[PDB]
Amino acid sequence: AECSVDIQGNDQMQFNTNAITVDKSCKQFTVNLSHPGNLPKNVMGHNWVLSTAADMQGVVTDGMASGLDKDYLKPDDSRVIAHTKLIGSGEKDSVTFDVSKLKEGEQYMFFCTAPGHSALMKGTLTLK
Amino acid sequence: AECSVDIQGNDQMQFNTNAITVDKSCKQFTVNLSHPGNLPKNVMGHNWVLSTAADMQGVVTDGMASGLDKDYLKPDDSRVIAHTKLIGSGEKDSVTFDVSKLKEGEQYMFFCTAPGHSALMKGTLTLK
Ligand SMILES: [Cu+2]
Ligand SMILES: [Cu+2]
Repeated sequence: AECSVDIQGNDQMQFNTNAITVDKSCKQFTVNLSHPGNLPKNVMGHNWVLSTAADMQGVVTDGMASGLDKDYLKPDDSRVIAHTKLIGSGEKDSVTFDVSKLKEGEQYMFFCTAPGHSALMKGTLTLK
Repeated sequence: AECSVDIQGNDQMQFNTNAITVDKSCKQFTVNLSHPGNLPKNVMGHNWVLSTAADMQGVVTDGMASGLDKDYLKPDDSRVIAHTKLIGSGEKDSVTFDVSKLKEGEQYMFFCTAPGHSALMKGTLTLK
């Protein structure tokens, strides 16, 4: 609906969509992170980070060397715009960020940071 | 088959099984690693590593820290009783090993070492 998305993350390492379209009719955009499945955090754990595709891998790498204890995300990451916290199945989590934080025509991509989940748990965030 | 498992590494981190048996009536065993799935090595690579349940941790670990140009295994890993290579989309590779390396009543474990894969990609080797 209006200024929020209902995004999923399953047991298959599948986000529900690779497409997030953020209208300019906004100042705040919310991400409704959900996880159907029956797998715990330490197994099929998901998250949601935002950043320039340029920096993506920076997040990923750093995220990786920071453990589950740091939500597979370096403490205070200047590349991380928005970001949720890791979540297991039947769990939930939201994040809000300022639409003004996203500069016109730049590469925006979303993705889980849990080791080797990056790959196919990715997306493009388009500022409409 | 006899001696013999063909295991399956698909795309959604699911090795076909969770248990492999190695009858005592063998000096040597042989494992068939297929790879159903359109996804490249670097993306969703698979292997087959064998060790006590005791070293697993150390092996998933050191492995991870070693890179796709080292099939996420640590050169000459003494903990590793036998391993295949890391296979891309549809690729194939086998391992053949001396069953006499195995001591009954020990907990043996098989698994992939690709970053956050052993989560789901692990199982049981039973010297029957
Ligand atoms: Cu994930
Ligand atoms: Cu694997």
